[PDB]
Amino acid sequence: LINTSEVAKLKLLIMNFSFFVDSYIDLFGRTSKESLGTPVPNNKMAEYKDEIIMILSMALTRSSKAEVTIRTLSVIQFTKMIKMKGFLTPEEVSLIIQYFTEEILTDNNKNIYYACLEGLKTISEIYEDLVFEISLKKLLDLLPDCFEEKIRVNDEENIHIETILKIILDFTTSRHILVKESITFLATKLNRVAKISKSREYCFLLI
Amino acid sequence: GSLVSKLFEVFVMDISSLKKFKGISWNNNVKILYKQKFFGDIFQTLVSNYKNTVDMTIKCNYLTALSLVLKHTPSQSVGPFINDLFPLLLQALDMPDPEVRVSALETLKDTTDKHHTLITEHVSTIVPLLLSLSLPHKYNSVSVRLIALQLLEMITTVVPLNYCLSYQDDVLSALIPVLSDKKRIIRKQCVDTRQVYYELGQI
Amino acid sequence: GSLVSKLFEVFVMDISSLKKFKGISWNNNVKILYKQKFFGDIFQTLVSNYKNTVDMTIKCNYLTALSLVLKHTPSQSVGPFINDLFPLLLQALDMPDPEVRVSALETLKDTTDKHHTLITEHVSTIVPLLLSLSLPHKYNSVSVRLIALQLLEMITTVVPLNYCLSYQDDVLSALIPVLSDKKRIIRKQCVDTRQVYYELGQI
Repeated sequence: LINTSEVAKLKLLIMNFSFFVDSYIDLFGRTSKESLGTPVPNNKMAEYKDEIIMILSMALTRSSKAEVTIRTLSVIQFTKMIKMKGFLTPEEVSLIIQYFTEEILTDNNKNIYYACLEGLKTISEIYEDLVFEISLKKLLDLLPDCFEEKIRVNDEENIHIETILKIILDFTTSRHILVKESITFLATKLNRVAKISKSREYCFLLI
Repeated sequence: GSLVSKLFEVFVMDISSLKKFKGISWNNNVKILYKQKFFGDIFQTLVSNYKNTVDMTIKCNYLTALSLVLKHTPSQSVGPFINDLFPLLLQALDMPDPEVRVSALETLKDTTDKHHTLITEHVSTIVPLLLSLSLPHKYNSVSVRLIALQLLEMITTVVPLNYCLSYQDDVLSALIPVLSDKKRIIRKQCVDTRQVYYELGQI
Repeated sequence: GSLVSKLFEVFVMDISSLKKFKGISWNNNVKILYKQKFFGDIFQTLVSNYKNTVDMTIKCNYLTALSLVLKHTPSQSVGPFINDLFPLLLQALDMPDPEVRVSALETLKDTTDKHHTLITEHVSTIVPLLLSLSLPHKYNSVSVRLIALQLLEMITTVVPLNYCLSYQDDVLSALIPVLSDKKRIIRKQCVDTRQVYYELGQI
């Protein structure tokens, strides 16, 4: 467990951590929606929690876009570490949600794309308000006033106008707060793109 | 390179006017081995370049080129290239042209008939992609959805029951516009796909 | 009567809004047995009338009505009616709507799976009709030709080798626009149909 961005060293570190998360789980427990913040009394992984968080963060983000196995294992270990009962603060899962959303809008690589989708969906089923606040609201904000625009995620990488709709279709399938607020906001945007804009396919896709 | 990739299908196609037709013998300098040879000359470099590429454009070019080459060459005649093709094979399952769709669906059929380690290690990735293929879309024709049904059946047959039990409800749920679409062979085969998935999961 | 026959499909269709959906129980006076019952009330009289009719119009009406009823009712759920249905079943293989085409092709599939005396006595009649179905036409969609291929395979499997040997070359010759049409599942399955017909004839 030493900081490393090399594909081999970081990959072996992550696949090792994949067994220590399982040992920690078997020894202590897993998340419940009531135990989202409750930590276990004592362990040595808490002393190493900052190091594993940092190595996972640099394994997914602040990393090259060509990493398919590295980023897939990164989001997988992020999700597995989230799966522990209240051992990561809402700040940590917020950072993880932001990482997933940024790396899923930036890269089209369906490996990292669908792995980030899986991570975001698991966060949604284990953290309603967190995902709805960071990922869902941002994604609803990327879409503009007028239809048929380039959804500029950043200076260069952009997604389609229907990409937001597809992402909305992906999760919120079982998240009450997410799905209700999403229905409300999609109705709001339907009204807006019909009133201040003149579009048909966007209204059709939204409805 | 994008234009070259989208035009790169031309190298491998049928002619219907210049082959060694019965009767004529002075037709051309006909060589039937052009398809396979061209694949063996193209595929490898393409895949190496795709695994050595980052962005929207150039990777999309590599996928489109390799797909437009594999679409005209018979998939069962190109066997050694299948293993390195499996990544771009899985990549080619989401793009507008139903031609590359039918080609890549056929190629996964042949792969899962031959390869099983790739299928077992990549089922958790392929299954929702085939689900999106089976969903109605501006790019999913009724034939495309039918072929997604056929590949779903083939991969469920090849993959052991362990993973197939985990992927029964999604296929049963995300197929309702397929057994009720405009055509009915699509509907009949979606009914059959749903029934076979249900009987495989229940047993 | 012609307008009534062409509109007679309405009696048997899905609703998607009034069934005993999960959750709701006050939806309607739902009865799932409507389809089969309606078939049992319609088919018999229709067929008796068709065999008691002479002209273009009224016989076309009877064929269209029975076909539009059988298209929505599952073919395997209506078994006793198949025997008297076989004449109008063979009749329904040439008409514009690909809906009745897929329905009647499915019904011959089920019949030849169950009935064999009818198939053996009527193969010399059905085979060129399936050939015309497989031919490209303003009414033969690519899916329709694919289904004609599937029925050709099924009837060749069911009919003994004696008649099947006599109907190999026609299928091998009249399929060239099907393994070269716009779609490729049609092309792949026509290639497979041609190959299976050739291997069955040669053996």
